[PDB]
Amino acid sequence: QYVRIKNWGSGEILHDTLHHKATSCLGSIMNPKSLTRGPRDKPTPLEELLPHAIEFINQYYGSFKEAKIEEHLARLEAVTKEIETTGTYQLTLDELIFATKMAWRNAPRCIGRIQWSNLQVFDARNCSTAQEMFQHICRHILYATNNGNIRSAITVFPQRSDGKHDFRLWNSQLIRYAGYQMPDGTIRGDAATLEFTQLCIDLGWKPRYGRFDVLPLVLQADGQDPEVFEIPPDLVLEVTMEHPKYEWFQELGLKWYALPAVANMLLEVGGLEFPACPFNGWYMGTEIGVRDFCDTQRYNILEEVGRRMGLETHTLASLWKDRAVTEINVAVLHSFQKQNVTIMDHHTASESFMKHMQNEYRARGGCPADWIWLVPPVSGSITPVFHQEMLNYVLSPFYYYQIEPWKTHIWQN
Amino acid sequence: QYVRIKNWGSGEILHDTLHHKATSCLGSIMNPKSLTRGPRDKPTPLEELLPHAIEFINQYYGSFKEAKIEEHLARLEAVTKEIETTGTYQLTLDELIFATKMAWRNAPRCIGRIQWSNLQVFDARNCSTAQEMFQHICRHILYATNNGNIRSAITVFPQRSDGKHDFRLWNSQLIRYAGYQMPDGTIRGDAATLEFTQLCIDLGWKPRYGRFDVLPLVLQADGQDPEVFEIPPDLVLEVTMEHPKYEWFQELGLKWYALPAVANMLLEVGGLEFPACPFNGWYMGTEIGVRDFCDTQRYNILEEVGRRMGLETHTLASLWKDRAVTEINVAVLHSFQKQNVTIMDHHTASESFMKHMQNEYRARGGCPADWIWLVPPVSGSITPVFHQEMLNYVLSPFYYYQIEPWKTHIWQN
Ligand code: HEM
Ligand code: HEM
Ligand SMILES: C[C@H](O)[C@H](O)[C@H]1CNc2nc(N)[nH]c(=O)c2N1
Ligand SMILES: C[C@H](O)[C@H](O)[C@H]1CNc2nc(N)[nH]c(=O)c2N1
Ligand SMILES: O=[N+]([O-])c1cccc2c(Br)n[nH]c12
Ligand SMILES: O=[N+]([O-])c1cccc2c(Br)n[nH]c12
Repeated sequence: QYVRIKNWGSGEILHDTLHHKATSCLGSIMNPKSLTRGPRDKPTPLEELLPHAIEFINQYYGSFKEAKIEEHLARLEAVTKEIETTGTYQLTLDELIFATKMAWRNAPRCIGRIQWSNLQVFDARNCSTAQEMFQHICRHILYATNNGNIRSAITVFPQRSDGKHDFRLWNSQLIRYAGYQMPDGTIRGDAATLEFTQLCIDLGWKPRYGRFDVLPLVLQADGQDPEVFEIPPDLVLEVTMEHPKYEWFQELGLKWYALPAVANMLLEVGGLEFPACPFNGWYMGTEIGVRDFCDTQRYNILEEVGRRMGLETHTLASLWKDRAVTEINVAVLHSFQKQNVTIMDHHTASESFMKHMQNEYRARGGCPADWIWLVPPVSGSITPVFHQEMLNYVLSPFYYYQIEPWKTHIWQN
Repeated sequence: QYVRIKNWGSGEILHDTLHHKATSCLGSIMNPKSLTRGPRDKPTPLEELLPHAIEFINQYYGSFKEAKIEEHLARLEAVTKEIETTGTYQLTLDELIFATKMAWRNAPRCIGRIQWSNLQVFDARNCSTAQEMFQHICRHILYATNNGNIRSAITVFPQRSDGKHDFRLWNSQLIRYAGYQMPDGTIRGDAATLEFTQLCIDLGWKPRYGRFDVLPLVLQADGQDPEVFEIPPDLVLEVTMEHPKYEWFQELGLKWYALPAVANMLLEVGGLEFPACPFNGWYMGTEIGVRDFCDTQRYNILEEVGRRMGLETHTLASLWKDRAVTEINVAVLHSFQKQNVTIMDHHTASESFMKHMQNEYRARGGCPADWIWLVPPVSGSITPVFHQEMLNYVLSPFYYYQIEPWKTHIWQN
């Protein structure tokens, strides 16, 4: 019938029926196969493609306020013919737009989903070369940034045909800092991008050997070898970190790019797969302040900010780590707000998601949600999301992870 | 072969093989059936009991440094005879001790598991009346408290025979505060214990209508009706909350009991079930400071502590909630330390668990772990546990949840 869901903070109860439409214990696995859509060397079998296509065409037309039956049946016929005569089909622009938003709506790990219907779509399915890709990605970055007034957008490249002509971005994110394995045993920049920074070098990128060196776009088009392209500095907007009280904070010489843009995910819709569809929204403070700046595998600036504050950084029970991390978060929020760059704190983000969740249950009886990702990296139980029981399931359309390109790519020269 | 586990903070990899011995997507469900062992009206079927018994007897003897084969085979024979002639069997004291520690060792939701081998066991299997139960529980509380130098202990009551003579504690925890639905629409005390506080009243308990009113032990013995017993105040040690800087903190008039003792769980071992086996360890600061004091469904003192600090408690982006919660945590840790009562901060707890996890993988190739519970309610990613991929599975011996007694109990008079 349905699965009962309870919120322990407010006591509210919800009835999840949406999970019945799911596709298919692995507790806290980061990249499980269930969330990964790998490569192919052959086209999608027709017996599989068609049911998926029809099911999507039904979902699309069944989403209008007032149904348009005539067009619905006609699209059903045309789609079938297209598959019969070409082996695959082309989505109409409206269907693609609808698909990108739904896939976002169905992202279990996204806290910003209340914004799902507000997405700019850049149709780059006609694209054919890396240079054209690069031009599209620049247009994206420029539009999305909007001089600090960040706008959510997505750029869709040509769908996978036989799997040997995949368009792919080798970058994890569009804008991302380089990480170098410095001489003195240390690490410079972003330690998370170590292996990738090297790959860029192995392809002719000039390592400016620093701290906040924006890495280059590594683009693969039509299954061909990846080409390195440096991002025009004018396009990369950054925020300089300043604390509203600790003047010594700017002495840390920290900053971060204002554009969070996922670049390596695959968009699945109606049997079709889009191995290249970079998308972005805006930042949530804790991502920068807590994960980027404080993870030990990242910038790891925690102890340092502790000392400058004069905390007993040698006694854990003093809760010094709790103290520093909050000041860093305050810095981030203050800096973005001052420099007129869109930012959202985790508390406001949570309430926003909660409101969204409630809208989703009223609108379609469910909201796929991954508690482990939806709960902020700090002040967990202080946010409403923590007390909300959730159901994690994979719907369609959906944004899947992909196997890293350098592991499967067959080189030409 | 095995499941690969990775820690994203340190990069370490672990191979989980222990999950193969497990008994048997529900994301963040609080009380799932997989963790609940319900009631019975008939004895455990022999075809089921015996394999479970033999398997436990093998585990027990197979845990010694140097095996004692002779005794092992003899116990196997005797156990079989006992089941053949009585329909069930009695654990030896050593086996029970071993079982209680293993079940703790196998508690996926416990962060304090590094202490698993340090458990005092009180054999109360000979118990037969509520008065005797009450006396045992008092001896427990007194021993465990040890005048602030908290000691981990467990008291085992008679095992379930036919399910119609179950020994059960109706209390969630041994020491717990009452919650009253005051006149003025508000709530007094602990809002979590509302329904239960009433039940105590419906059984003759005198509602002292306050804030920190220690509730009474509601004991069910031999399947008979529950009897109410007030806990001797001298036994209940408490800590008064004091901030080392904000002198106005004591004006809040807050405190908390120093003894965290789970009272409603069922111990499962070798086919046998113990519906009454209260146990305790020591507190982890955030439990009191964050959950008990700050959950909106609990004491909800967050805004109040914010005001006293002079924070913009009307602007979420100011991160005022993050500020208050940390001071409360500092208060708790400071108070317990000052009053010489055992307490542990969440940072030290995490490192402790991490060390434990590593010992467990080296010792037996696994450690059942529930990430959702193991990660502190604040400073999530700041703790090592957050970056540790985990596997959640149910082993045996194990501590299960039970269906609340008032929902299934058949009243006599
Ligand atoms: C408008 C503001 C948005 C905010 C504040 C937001 C925030 C976030 C956050 C905090 C995460 C977790 C990231 C991490 O920890 O690695 C996330 C994940 C995700 N978001 Fe959103 N998001 C927004 C817009 C979008 C858009 C426009 C899309 C897609 C059309 C999207 C798709 C996703 C997906 C697929 C993930 C998973 C990424 C992964 O698994 O690594 N988000 N987002
Ligand atoms: C020595 C110190 C110990 C510490 C610091 C510790 C701490 C904790 C914490 C923080 C939780 C989560 C509680 C909650 O959020 O409701 C927990 C759960 C648990 N602990 Fe430990 N524990 C300790 C000892 C013990 C002992 C001695 C046992 C049993 C023999 C035990 C059994 C469990 C079980 C079964 C749970 C799950 C409770 C539930 O699901 O509601 N703990 N413990
Ligand atoms: C091991 C664990 O799954 C991993 O470290 C997580 C957990 N929660 C997360 N939540 C978010 N938002 N982002 C993340 O990267 C992670 N990583
Ligand atoms: C909904 C969610 O499962 C619930 O609120 C949780 C999550 N994490 C927890 N973790 C601990 N330690 N204790 C808890 O009570 C909970 N409750
Ligand atoms: O805001 N964030 O922290 C954040 C993190 C990771 C991916 C995205 C996207 Br797409 N929008 N916002 C994001
Ligand atoms: O320390 N704690 O926060 C805590 C919470 C809940 C149950 C227990 C036990 Br048993 N020991 N410590 C506990």
